[PDB]
Amino acid sequence: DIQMTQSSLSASLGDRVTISCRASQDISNYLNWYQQKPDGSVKLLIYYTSTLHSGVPSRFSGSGSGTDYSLTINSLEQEDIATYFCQQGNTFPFTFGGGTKLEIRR
Amino acid sequence: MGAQVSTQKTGAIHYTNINYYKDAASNSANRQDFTQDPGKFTEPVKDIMVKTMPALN
Amino acid sequence: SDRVRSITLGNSTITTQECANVVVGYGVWPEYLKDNEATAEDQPTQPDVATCRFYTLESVQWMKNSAGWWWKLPDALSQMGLFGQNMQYHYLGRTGYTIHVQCNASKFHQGCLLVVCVPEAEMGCSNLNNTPEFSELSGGDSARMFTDTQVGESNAKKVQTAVWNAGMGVGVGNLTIFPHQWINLRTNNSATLVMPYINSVPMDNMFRHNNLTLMIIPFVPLNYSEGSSPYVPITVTIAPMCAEYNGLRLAS
Amino acid sequence: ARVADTISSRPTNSESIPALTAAETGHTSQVVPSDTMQTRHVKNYHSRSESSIENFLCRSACVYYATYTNNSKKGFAEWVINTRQVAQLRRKLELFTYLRFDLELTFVITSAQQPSTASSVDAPVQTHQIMYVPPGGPVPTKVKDYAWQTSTNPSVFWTEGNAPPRMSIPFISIGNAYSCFYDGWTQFSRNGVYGINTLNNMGTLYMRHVNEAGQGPIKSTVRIYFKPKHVKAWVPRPPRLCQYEKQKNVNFSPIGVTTSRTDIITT
Amino acid sequence: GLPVMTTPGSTQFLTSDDFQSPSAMPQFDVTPEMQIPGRVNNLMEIAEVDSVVPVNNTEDNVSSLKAYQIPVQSNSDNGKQVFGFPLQPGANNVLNRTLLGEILNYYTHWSGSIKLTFMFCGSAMATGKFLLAYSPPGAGVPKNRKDAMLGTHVIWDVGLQSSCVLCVPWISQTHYRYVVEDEYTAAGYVTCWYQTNIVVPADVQSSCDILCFVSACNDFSVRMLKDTPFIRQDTFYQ
Amino acid sequence: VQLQQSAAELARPGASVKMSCKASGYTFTTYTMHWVKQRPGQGLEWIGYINPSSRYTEYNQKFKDKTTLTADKSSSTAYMQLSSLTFEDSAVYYCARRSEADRFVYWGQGTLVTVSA
Repeated sequence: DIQMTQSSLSASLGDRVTISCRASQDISNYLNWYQQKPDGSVKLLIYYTSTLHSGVPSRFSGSGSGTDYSLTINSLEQEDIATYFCQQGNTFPFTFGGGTKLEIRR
Repeated sequence: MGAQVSTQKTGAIHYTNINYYKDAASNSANRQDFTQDPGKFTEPVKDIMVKTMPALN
Repeated sequence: SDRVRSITLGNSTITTQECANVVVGYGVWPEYLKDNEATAEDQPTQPDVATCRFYTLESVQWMKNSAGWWWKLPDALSQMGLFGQNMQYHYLGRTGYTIHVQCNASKFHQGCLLVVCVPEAEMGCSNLNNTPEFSELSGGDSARMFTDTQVGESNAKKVQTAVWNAGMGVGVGNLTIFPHQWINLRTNNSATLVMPYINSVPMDNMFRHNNLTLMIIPFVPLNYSEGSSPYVPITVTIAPMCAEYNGLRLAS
Repeated sequence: ARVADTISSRPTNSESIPALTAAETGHTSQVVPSDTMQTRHVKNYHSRSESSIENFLCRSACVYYATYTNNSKKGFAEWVINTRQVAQLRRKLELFTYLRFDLELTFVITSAQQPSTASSVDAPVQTHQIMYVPPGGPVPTKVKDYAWQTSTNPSVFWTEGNAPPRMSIPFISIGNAYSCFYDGWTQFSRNGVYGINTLNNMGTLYMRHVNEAGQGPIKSTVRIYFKPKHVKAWVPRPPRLCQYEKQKNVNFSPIGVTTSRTDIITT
Repeated sequence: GLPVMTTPGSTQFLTSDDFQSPSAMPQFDVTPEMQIPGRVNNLMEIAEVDSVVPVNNTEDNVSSLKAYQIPVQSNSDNGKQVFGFPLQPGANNVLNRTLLGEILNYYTHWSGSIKLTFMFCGSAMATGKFLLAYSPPGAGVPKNRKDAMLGTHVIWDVGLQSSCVLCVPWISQTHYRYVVEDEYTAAGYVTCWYQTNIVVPADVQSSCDILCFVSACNDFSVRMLKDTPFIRQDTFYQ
Repeated sequence: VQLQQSAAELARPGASVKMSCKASGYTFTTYTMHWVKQRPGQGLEWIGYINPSSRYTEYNQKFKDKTTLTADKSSSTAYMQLSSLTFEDSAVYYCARRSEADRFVYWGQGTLVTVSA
């Protein structure tokens, strides 16, 4: 089992935000980033450390290497207000990260 | 000026072309090599077995 | 008659009472290497009687629920006499091959094996994110056996050995494009493969490259009525042809 | 390239038997339909010209695409050269074990406008730079790096609005032929890397912008297209049946041989 | 500067062009050629090699080897039907994932005669006779042994040669046929019928089997290359 | 193409339930299918998967005894049958399609399974 540590972030409109999660050991750049919408729908944004899925806006970007990895949004909007997870894909079995909610500043 | 003259693919008429670059690895595609050697996969046997006589004598 | 072959090389001979014709590679015969093709700066050596004799691997027992067995070819002979000695002492080399598998039974049994040899046979691990270790790919002059089921995911470095996918993810019905032969117990008794040296490079090190792989797959399950012998073995015999070496260095 | 035709026959009855064969010897029999029933002598004019190896291969195909953003630190893309990232071309090339061919290369470049914030932006024409690096050369790390001098490394500059560029690369390999499969290791202890990834060392490709971020950012997108010429193949291979999983290896999930029907006699 | 006019159709990029390009490696020295055994030079050399067809698709044998085995046993009465399937080498799932079916999925049009090799993998003391029948379309699938003998057929008897071949001829109103399923260019059905029973002595299992093969003859030709519908990919492999 | 689950259910503690995951728009026997479980105050947890081409199952070590992964080739759906239901099982369940390598592209709409008295 690979431990996936990650908690709750608040920010205003149109700012640069970042989410970071690390693993228990090195995963060698096998990471994904999912988004669970508030109504209960789930889709995939970045199917690697950096490469975006087809069909999502280009505002999202991911970086990091080794143990520490970061997910960055340059400009925050209304449709992005959801939770996000990271999930390893290196060793059996697949372990998911914790929840990380987004919310308005004031 | 070189200008080899070969025929075109047709049904049951020529064209000219000159190589402009001096290396040979920049010419056009071949597209016209029609050789068939089926025996090296269909008949991979030391002794030939004819179709009219039985195989296991 | 055409049923009888007589195969003699060096100091050992194999004769059989009935067998089919011999299938020879892709249409060529194994040869020595000509001066226009070489890239080894030094003169090679050719023992050619101390290597061109027959060898016998370990026999396995064909049962009813047999899945299939394989061997990595220029690795299982690495303790087989002076060929095993000469493989340890050089850097390069190229070999031909003659393969003769035999298995006999009465006229009262049923079954039909398939013997094929495949060049450049990669395998797939159980876990998709890794590659399996050395010891699971081959044994020293022993067979690694397939399974009729699926190897689980929890294993770290083990070869996925599902029979109908042949370890390479291909359809085993299409496997007859490689040089192959059939052993049907109704009419045939043994098979003979003659294979030339197949590589992109004219010479190779044998320790870190297996350029040939032998597979044996039972399509028809072995079946018999009660009263016959239930214990039926399968033996293989492997002999190289026109081998040579270069680059004499220490033993490893 | 005319295919052969068939000849007529008469009613025959002898113990010359072509129909009974022996498939145990591993030999595909060479019977003709003029030996199982009476047929007419027909003239034929079909060819096999569209089934040659060249016509099967000399058609272009995308292998990769990448992006980069102009107004960013280290906005530039890189890509290790390999042909096992797209399922269409990889499945086609795994029909043959050893391939030796000539290569031709093309690019196509699109652009896009980013959601900027400046008032009344209007960009001039943009140009892009593609630099090839052989395995062992220096590496760039930013947009104004000294690696972009292109002293000896072959490169190309291209402008939007004109035709797509095109170059040609001859057969570059250490051996005599590219190999689609390599069963072996790198180390002589038979450890570490195992598979085709050991030989796959051909260099890398870097793309970058030429102009600057004037007032509003621009995200571009390139696509690379391979097209082989003068192909020669050896040792045909049964086709890959199941799905592909990875790029460095050949691992796979087990799957059935085909989809099934309801009966052995159904139609 | 010569007076010339730009024709329509320039500055385009075709997927199947043929031109000359300037090299990027000036005066590159290529590694010399090598005599590698087994150089293929046309695709029809693969298409002549026979392959074992998965006939026994009964929803559980596809993840096994039993998809290739055709169960044949001794009966009490006569006239039973062994199997039957339509002959569409690019449309039917039975001939789909075989080697001839795979090459046919890369094209649209095809013609030529098809061999059908059959090997009886039974005992040496077993004996039987069979009716391998082919029917051209126009009527339905034949339902009795009497109806199938009006088609083009051969009566194979097992013997010392444990093999047999059927050669279905090329009977078509068109010069070529589609690999895609259609009413207009159907090809008919192939069936196999118990001509006699299966004679077995004592102390022998009564359950034999037969294997099947499928290959093309020398008159085979394809046309109009297309892109195959089997594999599918969403994200990049890495 | 989409993945369609069943509705929300309710069961006695200790009983059994069976849901469904209706797959459409793509060939059913080709790809695999998985099942994950998200408790409402927790993250996500993987349970197991089932290959419909071979009917092969494999669980996680937390659910090695409880769940049964079944699927039928006819209706192109899969059932996840839980056994000996307790109050730990009050969560939301998803069924998803594994990607080319390790990702999860298409996701169902999710259903709620609760136990009570």
